[PDB]
This record gives sequence, structure tokens and C-alpha cells, in this order.
Amino acid sequence: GTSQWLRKTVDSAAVILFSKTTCPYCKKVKDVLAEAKIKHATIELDQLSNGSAIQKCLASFSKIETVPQMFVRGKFIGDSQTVLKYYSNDELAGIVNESKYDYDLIVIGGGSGGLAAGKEAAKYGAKTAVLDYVEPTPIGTTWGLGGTCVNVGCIPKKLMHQAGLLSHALEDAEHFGWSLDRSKISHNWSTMVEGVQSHIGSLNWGYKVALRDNQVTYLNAKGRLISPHEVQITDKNQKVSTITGNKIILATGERPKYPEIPGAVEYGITSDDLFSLPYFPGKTLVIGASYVALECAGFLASLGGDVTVMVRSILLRGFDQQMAEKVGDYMENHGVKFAKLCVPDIKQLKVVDTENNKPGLLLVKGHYTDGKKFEEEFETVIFAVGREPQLSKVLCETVGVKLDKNGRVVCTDDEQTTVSNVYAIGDINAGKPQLTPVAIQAGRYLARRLFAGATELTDYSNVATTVFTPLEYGACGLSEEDAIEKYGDKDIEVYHSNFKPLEWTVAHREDNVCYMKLVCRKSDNMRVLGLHVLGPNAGEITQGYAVAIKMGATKADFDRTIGIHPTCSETFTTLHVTKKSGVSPIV
Amino acid sequence: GTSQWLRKTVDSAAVILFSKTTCPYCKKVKDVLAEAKIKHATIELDQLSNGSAIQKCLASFSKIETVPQMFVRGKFIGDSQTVLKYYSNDELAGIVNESKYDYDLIVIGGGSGGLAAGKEAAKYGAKTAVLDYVEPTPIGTTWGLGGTCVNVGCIPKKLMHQAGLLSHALEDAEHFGWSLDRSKISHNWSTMVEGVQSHIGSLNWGYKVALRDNQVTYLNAKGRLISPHEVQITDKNQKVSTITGNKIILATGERPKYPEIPGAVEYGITSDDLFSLPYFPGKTLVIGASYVALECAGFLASLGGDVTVMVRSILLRGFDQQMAEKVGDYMENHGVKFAKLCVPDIKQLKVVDTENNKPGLLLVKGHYTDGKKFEEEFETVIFAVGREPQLSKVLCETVGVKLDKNGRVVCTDDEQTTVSNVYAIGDINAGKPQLTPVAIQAGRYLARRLFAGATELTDYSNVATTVFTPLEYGACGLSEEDAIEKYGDKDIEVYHSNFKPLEWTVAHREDNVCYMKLVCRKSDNMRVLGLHVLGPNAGEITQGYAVAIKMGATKADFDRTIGIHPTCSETFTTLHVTKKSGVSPIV
Ligand SMILES: Cc1cc2nc3c(=O)[nH]c(=O)nc-3n(C[C@H](O)[C@H](O)[C@H](O)COP(=O)(O)OP(=O)(O)OC[C@H]3O[C@@H](n4cnc5c(N)ncnc54)[C@H](O)[C@@H]3O)c2cc1C
Ligand SMILES: Cc1cc2nc3c(=O)[nH]c(=O)nc-3n(C[C@H](O)[C@H](O)[C@H](O)COP(=O)(O)OP(=O)(O)OC[C@H]3O[C@@H](n4cnc5c(N)ncnc54)[C@H](O)[C@@H]3O)c2cc1C
Ligand SMILES: CC(CO)(CO)NC(=O)Nc1ccccc1
Ligand SMILES: CC(CO)(CO)NC(=O)Nc1ccccc1
Repeated sequence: GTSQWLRKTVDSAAVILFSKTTCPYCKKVKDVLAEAKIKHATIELDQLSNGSAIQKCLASFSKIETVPQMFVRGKFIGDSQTVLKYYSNDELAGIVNESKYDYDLIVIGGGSGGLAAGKEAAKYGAKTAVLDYVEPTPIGTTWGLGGTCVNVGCIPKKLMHQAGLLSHALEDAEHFGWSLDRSKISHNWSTMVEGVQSHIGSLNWGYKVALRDNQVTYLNAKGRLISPHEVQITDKNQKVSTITGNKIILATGERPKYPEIPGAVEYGITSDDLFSLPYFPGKTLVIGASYVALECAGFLASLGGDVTVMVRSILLRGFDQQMAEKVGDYMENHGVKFAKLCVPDIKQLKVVDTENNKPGLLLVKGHYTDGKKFEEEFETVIFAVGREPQLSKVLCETVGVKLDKNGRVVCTDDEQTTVSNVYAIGDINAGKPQLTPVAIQAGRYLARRLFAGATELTDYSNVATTVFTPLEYGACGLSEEDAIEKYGDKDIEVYHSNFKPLEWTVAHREDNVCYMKLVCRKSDNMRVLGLHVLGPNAGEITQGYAVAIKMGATKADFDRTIGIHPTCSETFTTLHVTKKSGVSPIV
Repeated sequence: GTSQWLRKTVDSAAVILFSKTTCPYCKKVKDVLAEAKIKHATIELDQLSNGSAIQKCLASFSKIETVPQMFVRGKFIGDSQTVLKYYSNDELAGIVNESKYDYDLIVIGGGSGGLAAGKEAAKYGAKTAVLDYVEPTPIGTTWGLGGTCVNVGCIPKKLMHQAGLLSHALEDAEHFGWSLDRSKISHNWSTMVEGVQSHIGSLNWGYKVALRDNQVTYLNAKGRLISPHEVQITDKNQKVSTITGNKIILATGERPKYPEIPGAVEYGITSDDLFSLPYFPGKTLVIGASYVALECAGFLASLGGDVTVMVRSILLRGFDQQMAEKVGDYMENHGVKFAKLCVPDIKQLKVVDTENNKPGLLLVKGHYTDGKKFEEEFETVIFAVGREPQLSKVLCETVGVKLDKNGRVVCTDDEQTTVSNVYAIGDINAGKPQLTPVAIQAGRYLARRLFAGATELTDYSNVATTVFTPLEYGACGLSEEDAIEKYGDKDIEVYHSNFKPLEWTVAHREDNVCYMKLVCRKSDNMRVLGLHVLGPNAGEITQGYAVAIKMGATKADFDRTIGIHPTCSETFTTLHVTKKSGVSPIV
């Protein structure tokens, strides 16, 4: 396998040096390259147990067995004498810049995965271009470099969640002795939006600066792959041209869906529009039941809004349903109205006021499963009914990249498509968790395999999540129902408990609402298959346990670890009530 | 070893039944015991790989080899026929209540460890008494059942820390769009104290109820062990008497120290007085540099107080000193004044006003190492210069319990003292981390070994901690300097990074102040020896990683785990900058 690995590494690396840490000839080559500003990968054979065999395999390309050996785009360039010869004759820059293609890497899509991949590739001498374009929403909203998370996703959504959490901080502060009157304080939507957007703008700019400082070419242009190595680009002035690249990474993400009902596209909005909305939403209907639907409904209500969520069947399909029910129950007790077993069939009553920055007014008609009609007025209607790629705008069908029935790219476990120089990362990679840290790990690990000879793959199993609803829900591993489906009910033990944060005591909040559980496999030493927690700071609670689950933690490992007091997370270290026992989990 | 274990178990268990889950004769004995309200331990031999051998060893006491076999205080009572015989003749209650001693267990001290031990022991039929008495402070402060943490420790200190955190929540809420003016809001100390004390009172009462519901005898009396099995008690009316017990658990904790300078006892206070203080402290001097000193100084300043800390040498001796310096630097930038390299030499200017509930006024004189004099007026002076047991008030020297040079009890790894029926748990156990979850685990695990045949020991290694200063500091494992001392500098690699909470962006708080590091051992697969984090919610961040460290996590385990976004804790999953490299950790 050593020989297979070396051949793949030489063929794909842009500029790579084989070396040993103790060789002065290697040092002199490194210094020459560093003086001429030639970036490159380095593999130190004396730090690999397999290095003596690698040194022998090198001779298949170079006909020598010594170090240093330097390669450019699949071709042996020289040993120490040869490299210094090129340098002395001002020949080196020309050799290390010679390519069949304009770029070693073209990334189509400048989001979480695509930016991480392009920056990492450039570190190893890959001449890289990042393409990004933001197709405007139906009402015309657009934004800058950085993708869905930075502009219309994790970042603004958690900042608005923080604004909602502070409403309860203001309430709590009275009980802890502070002299404010919460009932006389109001929230200004546009003041919050301006602060959120000023931070997003600093991220847009920071990404352009980072690309420039890594020598990456940034093009604000729509990309379309028309053959394995050719990308057609259309710029802001509609000028069309073609660039070529050796490796291609598709990283174009998804966009929100609309239901096919009259008025939906013309009068409703999505999460794409919400985070820069110039007017306050007012009385709002959220249609949908995804984590996006519930997170948005949740902070709108905490800011003081009149909020309804219209649910076709269940909440958070695909998540543990006991946990999802507890999430929704908390929201209903804290102001959110729910129209259950209900679907929509939208009429405009008032146009948005772009002068006084005030919302319009809409009539929503729908129906319930019991036959009753739904008819109610709202100032804003938000659709959160899923997301999808539109790869037909990115990818000519004749190139030969295989898609699945949902239109996502079918990849091997190293992100390779059915076209061997083309790779896909992030939300468009079929079957993978659709999360920002996953896309970043995929893109960075892929760049190292392509251009630095790395072997490490991304591990997509047991990736932890957090839903940032008013009471947050964190999880890692299997839901209880999926564990029982896989192993049978007799092989599953579930430990659980309610708890109360210490911070809730003086504030007079609820006793037996926060909740956690460990779903375990009896016949495998009580292995922890899934961990679930409903409570404040659930993302901070969950993260560290994801390392232990990755390592195969059992119930005994949780028991022998001592808790930190006073914390919410410490309740995981002393769990003892099983579901099979029927004993109540309440405190 | 099976035979040794069985003999120890029979001798010490109060009421114990040997059984198999599938035996109907065992079931009938369980039902009779449950009807007569006789609590007991149960060991199911068919759930132990060693059970066939245990069944044979039982014959050394009973001369039979069948199940069920029932034992009371070291004596075989009978098989199924014999037990039902006693029940039918109204003889059973008399047999299971027969003892040489008043109690199977006496616990001296009703705190974290002592309450946990007494409640667990009672579950297995041990007739238990818990003794608790609170010696008043010099000014007369006293409190109810539950020990140091509940009354004058973790619980009130974290609630007052929460009150201080809310000051910054009020400030932040303006930037997130809320219409309050922080500069017009004040804090009322006594309103906060009343709420904190109402919660503590609910815990005092809940413990008395829990003891009553477990059939534990609670005596509010000072205990003194005068021989291995005799405890002399003095009650609230000064009446003296003697009770006897089979096993004794010493769990009496520590109390604050004072420096030996004029005026210290008469005019200063300690943490024992602070948490129920009827007047606001006003301009305050904290003398000391322990986690107690810095936590108290920190929340007093966040509530709006004029606070000075007087430091003899370093902060947080025994903790990682880079981390301790960052903690103190944050406090100094946020209002706390520090009198460095300074010691005190206290005069009264005004007596405390017990009518208008206002503090007095004090003159503090001291001196610096450079020869300058310290002289300044303060309304309150708090000493936080360490804590100590006073076991000469608990333990007659003739009993034979060995103490160390600091006066703590010298124990084996199962908490046994040099007197074989006497055990020590919690803060008075020499050499152990002095923390509430440690005391609870020790007491509960000990009760199960004494009265239910358990074998599991408490693991005191790599127990995680959190200091609840204004910016919190969490840790698990070795400090960097201790790791280098143990293994040498060439064998240690340190990965580190600054970070900024997303919540701090819109609030305009500091860029490169939060900080984390992983201290690793190169020659052991980059094993993580210590983890350290300075930031919000540091206790929630740290707890879950303590399970992975207990399991032997390496740097590779941290790398392959995916982060949760956006969280502070996720920065641990992507660390790459080493200290040896000299690259800056800033963002
Ligand atoms: C409301 C919401 C909240 C979320 N919250 C979280 C959260 O808390 N945590 C989390 O981990 N994940 C969260 N996510 C998911 C996260 O945003 C995505 O998983 C992540 O952004 C995926 O990144 P990506 O690189 O696959 O694509 P994207 O980030 O979508 O970036 C793709 C980019 O390519 C551009 N593009 C498309 N076609 C072309 C073309 N032809 N030419 C050029 N450019 C093109 C797009 O306009 C976009 O800029 C959230 C998502 C949403 C919608
Ligand atoms: C200010 C402060 C803050 C702290 N914060 C934390 C924190 O955040 N987290 C943490 O884990 N730990 C914290 N601790 C430590 C924690 O309080 C102790 O580790 C824990 O209380 C130890 O419990 P214990 O059972 O050993 O003794 P204690 O809790 O002290 O209980 C012993 C009891 O025995 C009584 N007693 C003494 N002598 C006799 C006698 N002769 N007869 C009868 N009764 C007697 C005492 O009055 C007391 O009620 C803090 C401590 C302090 C002082
Ligand atoms: C406890 C329980 C179990 O089902 C009711 O008994 N909760 C819900 O049903 N919560 C919910 C809230 C809003 C929308 C959908 C579900
Ligand atoms: C960065 C550094 C390093 O020493 C100063 O250069 N910090 C301190 O010294 N912090 C500190 C604050 C209060 C009391 C004691 C120490």
C-alpha cells in the first residue's frame, strides 16, 4: 500500500518536498524556497515508521533514493544541486508556475466548506481560486462572502437567540436584587438588526482579507462546470468566460423551499430574508416544524412578538421524539401558539411600508385534519419547510457527476465524485450531517490529502448537535427509538433524570422541566449509544461528552468520573433511575 | 479473594439477603420482608460470574449451600422456612432489631459527605444516626443542616456570582436592542440576601425531611468520639449523654482561619458571615488570594462595590500560574484593585449599625515588601487566608486515630482510619481534593461497601474544578508547570488558542482574552495530561471532557471529534498552535 499512496501523492500535489529533519541539504532547499516565496508541502521521512520504504519507492519517479527530492505537479524537478541550479539561473519561478491549467484547485462556492478548503490548499502551494455568488431571494435580498452560516444561518440566528435570552435575564435580575422594572422595558428590532449586520459585515471583509493574504484568487461570479476541468464563469456585468483547473471542489450549499400555494413566493419570506429584515416582523406565522422553524419562532416570541407556528404533523422529524415534545411543550408554555395538524392553502391586505419601515398585512387560509378551516391575519409569514440544492445550475449533466434522488452528490468516503478530479463537500454531499463544523473538517482534511499527502478521512459518525430553541436541546448519537429499532427493546437500558439549574431557584423558574438521558446497550458493557439534554447552555454541556462517546464511553465511565459543582452538566455523572424500573425521574 | 470478600461482607452488613433472581423461595422471603417494612441489602448470585464459588463459601457461616440465606449483623438467621417461621410467630422484628449497639452507623457531621453517607446506608437496613452542630462564628452567625457548601459555600457563592453576572447582562442588553439605561439601575444587597437565604432555608428543611423519610435519626448535637464505639453528645441545653454505634464516619469539615494580628477576630469577618450579612458590605478589603478570596472580591465588584484585594505573594497557589495570572488580570481591568506584595499588621472607627442595617468603619494598617506603609479605611474587611479542621474537639487522642501534620485524618484508599471501624470522608481526609462532589461520592460508595457488599472505590485522580471568578476558570488534570516537572520539558507539547464568545461580538467585549490549552505527553501518543479554559460557563465546558480524560484521551481523540457550532467549547476540537512553535495564539 505504501507504493499506491506515494503514487497518488506525487500525481496530485502542487509543490512537494521529501526531506529528513536532520539533513543540511534539505535545509538549504527549504531556505531557497522560503526566500523565493515558493509555498510547498513537506514530508519528513524520518518521522514515519514507513519512511525507509517510501524512500525506495521514490526511485520509480526520480531514479534516485536520496533526500531532498522536489516535485511539481507530478514531475520530479531535482535534488539539492538541481534546485539551486534553477534558482541561480532565475529559472525556478518559471518551473514551479508551469501548469496545464490556470489553477491547481477551483472551489465553486464560498461558504463554510469552500472557504476552509481553499485556504488550506493554498498553504501547500496549490494555486487556488474561490468562486462565490449569491442568487437574490424573490424579494431581492443578497449578502456578502461567507455562505449560509455566516450570513443567514448559525451566526445571526444565535445572536438573535441571545437577544431573546436577555429578556429572561432582565426578568431574573429583579429577583437577584437589581432595581429595574422589566414590564417597562421594550425591544427595538432594527437596533438589534443593525448590530448583527455590522458583525456579519466584519466577517465578509475578514474573509476577503484572509483570501488575499493566502494568495487565493476571489471571483464574485457564478460558476458552472461544463467539463471535468473547465469552469464557465458569469460576472456581475454578465460577461461570460472560461477558466481551467486540475482539481474541482463543489461546495455550493442549499436554499430554502417554498410550498406550491398561491401567494407564497409573492408575499411570504424565509430565513434568507429574516436576518436582515429592515422592518419589525410584528404578528408572525411560522409554517413548518424544523429546527429552523422552531428556533426562529422562539426568539421572535422572547423579543415580545405575537407568534404562531403551524405544524402539519410532528416537530423535529428525525430527532428523538420525546425530546422534541419537551422542546415544544416549553415553547407553548412560554407564549408560542401552535396550530396543530394544520396546513396552508396567502392573500395580501397591505404592502410593506418601505418608508416608515413597517410590515404589511396578510390573510392566511388553511385547514385542519378534523375539517375545520384556518383563517387568520398576520403581518409576516415565514416559510421553513426545508432546503434543497439546485445542482442543475452548477453542473452540466454531460460531465458525468452522479446525483441521488434528492439531487445531492454521491461520493466515496474521501468525498470523490464519479468524476475522479471532482469532489463535493458540505450540504450537497449526500447522506452526511448538514452542519458547519462538518463542512469545515471535510474541506480542510480533503485539501491536505490532495496537496500534502495526508491520509486522514473525516469521521461522520456520532456528530453532536444543538437546537437553539428558548430552552436549548443538545444531543450526541442515537435517539431512543432508533436504538430500540436497531438492537431490540430487551437490549436497551435508559438512565434519566430531571434537574433544575441553580440559577432558576432565586428566579422562581420551573422545577421539573430540564431533563437528560443516556441510552445504553446492555450486551456491550452498557455502551452509551446516545446522550440527550434539555436545558440552558446545552451546546456547552454536550460538546465535551462527544469526545468520550467517540472513544466508546460506557455507563461505568460516566459513573467513575466526578462532577463539577454547581453545574447543570454534573447531573450526567450520577444518573441512576432506569426507565424499565418505572421510578419517577423527578427531583 | 472471593472468600475474603464474603467474610468482610457478612461481618459488616446490617441486614443482607443472598438470592437468585429466578428463585421463588427467594421471592417469598423478599415479599415477607417488604410487608414487615424490613429494609435490607440483596446480592443476586446469578448475576455474578463468581456466584457459584460465593454460594459454596456461604457454607462456612450457615453450613448450607442453597439460596435464600439471610444474615443480620454477622450472624446467619435462616433459610426460607426459618424466616417464615420467625414471621409467623411475631419473632422477626425482634431478631432484625437485635444489636450490641444503639446504631449500625453514627455519622458525626451533617454536611455534603455525611448526609450522603447516612442516607445511602439507611437504604440497606443500617440503623443510622446523623449528628450535626454549627459552632457560631466570633460575631455569632449560625445556620441550619447541610454543611459548608449548602449554607456558606458553593450554593450561596454561585447565586451571588449569578447576581454579578447579571450586571453585565444588563449592559449587554442595550447593544442587543433593549431600551434600558444600565447607568440608572442600582443593586439592593439585602433583597438579594433574602432570596438566597430563602433557598438555603428550603435546603435545610429538605434535608430534615429526607432523613425522616429514610428512618435516619437526626440529632442537633455536638459529637465527640471517646472510644471506638462510644460517641458522647452535648445538646442545645448542655445535657451530656453517650450513644454507641458499630461503624463510625467522621465527616466534620473545616472552618476559616484568622491571621494573628490585633483586631482581626473582633472587627473582620469571613465567608462564614458574608453570605447572610444583614448590611451591605460597602467599601471592602479582601485579605488573601485563594479561590474563595477572588470569587468573593469578584462578585462584590460586579454588584457595584469598591473592592481591594491584598495579596502576600501569588494568586491561586497550587493552580496553573499562567491561568491564575489571566484570571487576576481580567479582574483588575474590570474594577478590582490589588495591593500586591502586601501584608496586614485592624482598628475600629465605627461600630456596625444594627438598626439602619449599615456597616461600620475600619482602619487597616499594613506594609509592602518595598518598605512603603499601607494605611486605608474600609467599611468591611474579609479574611480568606485558608481553612482548617479542629479534630481535637471531635476526637479523643486516646481512641487511636492517626492525624497528619496539618491535623487531617490519615486513611487507606477505602477511607479506613487506624481504628478499623472508624472512617473519614470529605475535607478532613488527608491528601484528597476538597470538593463537594468528591465528599458525596466517597460517602455513598463507602456506605455501599459497608452495608451492601460493594467493592467499588472512589477514584480521586484527575477530578475537574471550576473557579467562579467574573471570568470563570475550569481545569482537569495537571498544570503545565507540574507536567514539565514530572516528565521534563522535551516530553511536553502544549496546544493553545485565544477565542471570543459570539455573545461578546455585538456587546463590544474583548477580543483576545478568553483562552484555552491542552498539555500533552509526546512519548505517550500525545496523551492529554491537563485541560484548561478561561471563559463564560467554564464549568459547563469542562465537565464533559473530564470523562474523556478519565478514559485516557489523546490529542488525536480531540481532533477526530467534530465541534458543535456556535459554542465556546468547540475551540478544543480544532487546536493546532503549539507553544514550542512560537506562533501567536491570538485570533
Ligand atoms: C437558518 C439556519 C441556521 C443554521 N444553524 C446552524 C447552526 O447553529 N450550526 C450548524 O452547524 N449549522 C447550522 N446551519 C447549517 C449551516 O449553515 C450549513 O451546514 C453550512 O452553511 C453548509 O456550508 P456549505 O459550505 O455546504 O454551503 P454554504 O454555507 O451554503 O455556502 C455555499 C455558497 O456557494 C454559493 N453558490 C451556490 N451556487 C454557486 C455557483 N454556481 N457559483 C458560485 N457560488 C455559488 C452560495 O450562494 C453560498 O454562498 C444552519 C442553516 C440555516 C439555514
Ligand atoms: C466559600 C466556599 C466556597 C466553596 N465552593 C465550592 C464549589 O463551588 N464547589 C465545590 O465542589 N466545593 C466548594 N467548596 C468546598 C465544599 O464546601 C466542601 O468541599 C464540602 O462542603 C466538604 O463537605 P464535608 O462533608 O467534608 O464537610 P462540611 O460540608 O463542612 O460539613 C461538616 C459539618 O459537620 C459539622 N460539625 C463539625 N464538628 C462537629 C461535631 N463535633 N459534631 C457535630 N457536627 C459537627 C459542621 O458544623 C458542618 O455542618 C467551597 C467551600 C467554601 C468555604
Ligand atoms: C406531553 C405532550 C406529548 O405529546 C402532550 O401530552 N407534548 C406535546 O404534544 N407537545 C407539542 C407541542 C406543540 C406541537 C406539537 C407537540
Ligand atoms: C500578565 C501579568 C503576568 O504576571 C503582568 O505582566 N499578570 C499579572 O501579574 N496579574 C496579576 C494581577 C493581580 C495580582 C497578581 C497578578
